[PDB]
Amino acid sequence: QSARMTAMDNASKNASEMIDKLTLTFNRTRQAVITKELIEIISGAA
Amino acid sequence: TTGRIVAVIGAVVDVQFDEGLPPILNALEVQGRETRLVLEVAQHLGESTVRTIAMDGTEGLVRGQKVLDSGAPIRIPVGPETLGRIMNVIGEPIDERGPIKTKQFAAIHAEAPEFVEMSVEQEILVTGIKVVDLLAPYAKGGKIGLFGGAGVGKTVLIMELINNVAKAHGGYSVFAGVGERTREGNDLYHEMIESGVINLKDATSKVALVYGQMNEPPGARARVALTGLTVAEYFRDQEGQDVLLFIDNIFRFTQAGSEVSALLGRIPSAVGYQPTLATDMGTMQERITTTKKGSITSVQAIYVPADDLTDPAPATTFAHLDATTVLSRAIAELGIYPAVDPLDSTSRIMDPNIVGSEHYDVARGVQKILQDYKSLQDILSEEDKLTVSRARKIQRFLSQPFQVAEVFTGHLGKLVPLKETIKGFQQILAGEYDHLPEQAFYMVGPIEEAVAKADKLA
Amino acid sequence: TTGRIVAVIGAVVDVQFDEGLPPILNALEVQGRETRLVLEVAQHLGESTVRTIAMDGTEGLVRGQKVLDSGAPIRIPVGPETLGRIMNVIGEPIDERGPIKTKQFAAIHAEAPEFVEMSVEQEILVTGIKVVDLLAPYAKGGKIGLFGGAGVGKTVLIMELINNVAKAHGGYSVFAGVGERTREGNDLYHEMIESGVINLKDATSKVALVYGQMNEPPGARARVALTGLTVAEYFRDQEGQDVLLFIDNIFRFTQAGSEVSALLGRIPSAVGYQPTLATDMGTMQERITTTKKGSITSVQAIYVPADDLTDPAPATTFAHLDATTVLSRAIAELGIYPAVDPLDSTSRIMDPNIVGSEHYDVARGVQKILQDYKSLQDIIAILGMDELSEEDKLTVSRARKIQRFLSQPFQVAEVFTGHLGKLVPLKETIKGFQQILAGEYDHLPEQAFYMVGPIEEAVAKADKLA
Amino acid sequence: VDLEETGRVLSIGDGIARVHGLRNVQAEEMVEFSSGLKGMSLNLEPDNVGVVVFGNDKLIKEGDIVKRTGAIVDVPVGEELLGRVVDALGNAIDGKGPIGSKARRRVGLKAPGIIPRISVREPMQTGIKAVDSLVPIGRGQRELIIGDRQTGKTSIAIDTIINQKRFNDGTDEKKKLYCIYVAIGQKRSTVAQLVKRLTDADAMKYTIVVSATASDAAPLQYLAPYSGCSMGEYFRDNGKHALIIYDDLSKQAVAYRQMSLLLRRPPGREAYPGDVFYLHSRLLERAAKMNDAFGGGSLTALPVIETQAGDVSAYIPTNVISITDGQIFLETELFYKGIRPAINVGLSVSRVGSAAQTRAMKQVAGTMKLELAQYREVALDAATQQLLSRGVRLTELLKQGQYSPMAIEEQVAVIYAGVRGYLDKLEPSKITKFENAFLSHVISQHQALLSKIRTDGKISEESDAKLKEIVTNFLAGFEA
Repeated sequence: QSARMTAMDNASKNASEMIDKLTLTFNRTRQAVITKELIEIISGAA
Repeated sequence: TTGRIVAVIGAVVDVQFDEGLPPILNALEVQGRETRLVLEVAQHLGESTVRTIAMDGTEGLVRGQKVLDSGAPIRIPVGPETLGRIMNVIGEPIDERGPIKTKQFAAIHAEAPEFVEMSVEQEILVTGIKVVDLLAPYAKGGKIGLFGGAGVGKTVLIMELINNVAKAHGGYSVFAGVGERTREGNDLYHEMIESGVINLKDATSKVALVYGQMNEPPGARARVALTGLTVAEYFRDQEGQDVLLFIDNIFRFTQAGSEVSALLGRIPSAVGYQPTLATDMGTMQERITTTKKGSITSVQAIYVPADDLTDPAPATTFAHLDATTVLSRAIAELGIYPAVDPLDSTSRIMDPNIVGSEHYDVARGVQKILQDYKSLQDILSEEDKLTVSRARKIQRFLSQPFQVAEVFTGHLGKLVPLKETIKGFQQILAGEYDHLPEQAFYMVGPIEEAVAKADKLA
Repeated sequence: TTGRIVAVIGAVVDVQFDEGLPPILNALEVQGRETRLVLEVAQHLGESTVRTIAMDGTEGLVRGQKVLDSGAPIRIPVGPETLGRIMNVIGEPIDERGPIKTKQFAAIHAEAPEFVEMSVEQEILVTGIKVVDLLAPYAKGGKIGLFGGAGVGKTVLIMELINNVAKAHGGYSVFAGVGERTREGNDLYHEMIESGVINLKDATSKVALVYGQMNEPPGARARVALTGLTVAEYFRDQEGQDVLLFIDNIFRFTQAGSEVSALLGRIPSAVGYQPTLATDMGTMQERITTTKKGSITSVQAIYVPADDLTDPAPATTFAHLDATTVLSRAIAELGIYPAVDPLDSTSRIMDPNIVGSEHYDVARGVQKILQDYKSLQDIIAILGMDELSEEDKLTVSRARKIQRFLSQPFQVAEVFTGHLGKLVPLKETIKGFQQILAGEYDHLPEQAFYMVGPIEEAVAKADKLA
Repeated sequence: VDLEETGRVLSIGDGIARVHGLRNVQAEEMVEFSSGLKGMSLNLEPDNVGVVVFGNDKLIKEGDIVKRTGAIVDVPVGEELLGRVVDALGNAIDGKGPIGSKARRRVGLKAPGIIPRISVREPMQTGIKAVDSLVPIGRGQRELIIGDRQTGKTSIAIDTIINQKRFNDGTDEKKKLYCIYVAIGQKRSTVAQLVKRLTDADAMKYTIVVSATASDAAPLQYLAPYSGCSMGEYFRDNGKHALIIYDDLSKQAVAYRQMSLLLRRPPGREAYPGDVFYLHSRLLERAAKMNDAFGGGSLTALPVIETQAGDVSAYIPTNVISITDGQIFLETELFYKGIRPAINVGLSVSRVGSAAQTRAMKQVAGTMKLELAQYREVALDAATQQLLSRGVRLTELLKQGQYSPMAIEEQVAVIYAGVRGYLDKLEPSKITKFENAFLSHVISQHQALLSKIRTDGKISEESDAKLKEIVTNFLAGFEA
């Protein structure tokens, strides 16, 4: 019961750090997609 | 001199002048139209032609229609007579009360104060609100990001701020609705009348209203923050006041700038924003500051697109912010009002050097004990039990009855002086009132009322 | 005859000629400059006007300024007296040691060796670097590429290779600094004087230096690699000798091209690059090659923009290489140096018929265990190693030891590691990883395998711990 | 009328003025507008000149007269600028009157090549323990300060400036370090508060502040770093030593991106132009250490970059890392925990600074470097119990307040205690308190040892044995 309490505490912490890491990757990708689409539109118009 | 319209493409109008051309930013008046149509010069195209952005709709315009150069940028009424009134971006009354009879008018494009005019003095603008003053204090000349959507008591906080700054310091307020929903513009106006911050019968009004509504062209919504700024600048630079400026919404200021840039054919930057994103923001924000004459302090409601704090719009705005007020639904549902999250709201002037050593310690003590209470929520000893009951009494003493919510509730609203706030939370941390009950600390003003609430209810 | 400048924007200068128009690639000489300013003809625009690319700054140029046609492309000194010397893009001495009195000059534009000139010889070049020798060995006369994001270890690796290969090598070397740090050139030059591979008193120098660094405008950065190549081409062909060519950093060639392309008004390609990215790269890379006439062992450091290996610059570079060493920031941050990605570094000679079945089997065995460890990263990142089966725990423990045994102290990086540099014989590299895979050191702690040379050092290190 | 020396504005309204005439104007020549604004001749075309405007374009109209100055964009340089706050063009903005400078330098001058240089060898002392011990900076070096907003970036630069007072109060010009603080894109209030701080610390007298703030036109923000750099090169090339801070290059790049998109140049990553690397590369290359034949002077640079959420792998961050000679990385998580300065030791690097560290520091810091590298994986058996016990106390010695940068010998004394093992028996929570009590003791009592370490730049066996006794006898004296 102590070991499970321990391991799950650490797992929940690892999950937290992964959520942050993934959310950052998500948002960089989110911004990059918008920027890339716009650059293709601008290039076609010019 | 009189020019002629040579092009109309949506809210973009080109005008040819025979003699000297109107400089960029000059207001032009379109001749022969029912209401007033102002065109702001944006570019000199060459061949005696300027490109302008329209401040109202352009339907019905004919090529060759006469246009008058005013000789200056948009000029609006400035003075005491703006208080209690609603004007638009070009300074016209929109409250159907007649002309705004000021003895001065002022250009809405004005350079930010020069380096030599800067004040190095860091001063707390006392709001009289316990959550704000103690933990995330406002700085004179600073910018505060106001977070939270609706239903978290935003407008009541705004109205109490206006009420308190005028009552404590003697400084007036300016509200700029940038992309104001017309329905909500009406609601706010009538709520302000009910609270008493606007008085329609005498000259005691505490706010001047400037509205740039959503159904107005990009040019109007882009410039309305400047109009509000100009009204505020009068009270600072002519009357030596510490002025409050509300901007609701700063993102809609950015958005309108993006739309104007798009309409002028400027190539979009990252994420579709104007290439001038940072300078558009800077030339506006830098006018909000402490000078030798006084200060304009600004509370700016922040929308974060896609909940992405790294989005260019909020990222660029954050560079100019000195503090945050986070209004929370979780804090509201707990019955604590104002619904300000006491841990999420921060301030750059929360420093033992700027604010008192007594201010910093108590506030750090309140922060620690609220975080430690959340740590002990998961799970107590005699020391842990002592920290739990202290923190729960601190949660309640952060709540406050507002003067603005007096006719609605009946409960007497309170303005709490700074030192009364500090010593109130100081006497709870020391366990001096752990002898007394818990709910005696809920919805009171100065600590003397919490003692009396325990003296009466024993 | 004479031309007149009609337009200037950054590196791009338009010139109108009244009599006789210079062909594309000709070097033009701008009249009246304090230091030689060369314009290279890029296009004929029409109306007797050419579009050119400047080899130095264009500040101070005026419309109407006279320009002369040299009647040839940029020509540079080539031959034995380039050895020990430093030259710039246009073959000028930049070492304050006077004229480079070669007997011959060469144009910096030459056509690539033809298909008939190709050599199919594939012989291993042992580096003494464990990761490279084991998994993605270099070949003599082969094309080697070192891929890396900002700060991960490209230059340290190229410097270690100069330390490990050049001294064992019997021939000449050419180093081309392309869009990198000027102070890195100063370091290299003076270290070569100190060691004696450059001799200022005698004709015994074994290295020729060519530099066009990140202080230079883009025309210079785009052409300086060609200058370096031309110097090497001479030694390969007119001397039929084994040449080593080191380039730091070849990405800078393509980046410089992107800057000029923007000024030439081309419709841009993907990610804002020049539409000519691949052909420009091909015309340059195809000259960096061994031929039947002579050997060039080439090592090119390759910068990776925003760590993105799919960026058109690095992505197009891969197919120009016989061996690739791909560095990883994630690996560097774990403390593994050199920060080689063992599952993304390849070699054409990684073939049982070339390196022998033993070498091949151990290499593939190492890669299998590393890949098996990799595709458990998802579960490990969440729950840790303790949730895995005994089978998977065994593969994780060995893979982690292998990861560490792939790290190695470099003679060149002693200030940063704190350890004396190590060079490991190929047979010892094979044997060490063979023993780990066999489970011979399953009992030893992981840290024992970190930053050592041969496997015996990992044994000795573990003995001191327990 | 004089189409050779003068021109007329054809159009204006995208930060660029198109001007007819100016037939004799040079590429990159400064021109003067009727209104008094300055501009740079950027684009020489057959029928017009494209001019970048160093101010608000509201002040320029079609038909306005534009005049040649005959000079490639330049700025005043010299010692007259010390103690002054100037804009990007070098005009006084502090109301303190005329600046006497007679000489001028081109803002775009190319950095010295290979031969004029020599390896960095002289310490550029910050007075910040974490930096001077673990990330040492030499004179001539470029060292990036990088981190998220509000992580302590500017504070590193300010303490470094203030630190130089001890050398600048001397008479040996070779040991002195003249400072230049370039503010780009900042709030005017922030810069004002900055100069006030420098003035209070008596540091303003050897500092030049160049300021192009948030409300200044983008071309002024673009220019500011180059102008400041030229003011720095004055010292570099006069056989003296200057330090320049670019605060910050992220905002300069944003300003340049504005200019570039308005010029309709093709954008790439994050809509930045392809020459955004070169924008920073040509600038930072100019920080250099000169050989003795060139006077032996130096310019040291501390560029500042702001990251989003700790991401150093983004375009502009990686660009500048690929230019500078290492980085000091400030981390939000550390700053949040109260670790100040919030320097991530493991992620920070000095590529060339070890040769620019005193032997005295080289000694005690090399073993601290080792003892912290052995602590960054153990963070119980006795073998790892010592590695953890030492690492937490050493981490406590790396904490430091603002505005009191430390003498190198004072830094060597405090680090000496932790490395030799005079903090092991003391608890981690009381190390900070011990250090300040120990420092006042060595200053008041043992000036002879601190003076000797400072002069010799080394801890000899006599100095080591003498220092051994002092820390032992104070540790016994130190109670609570």
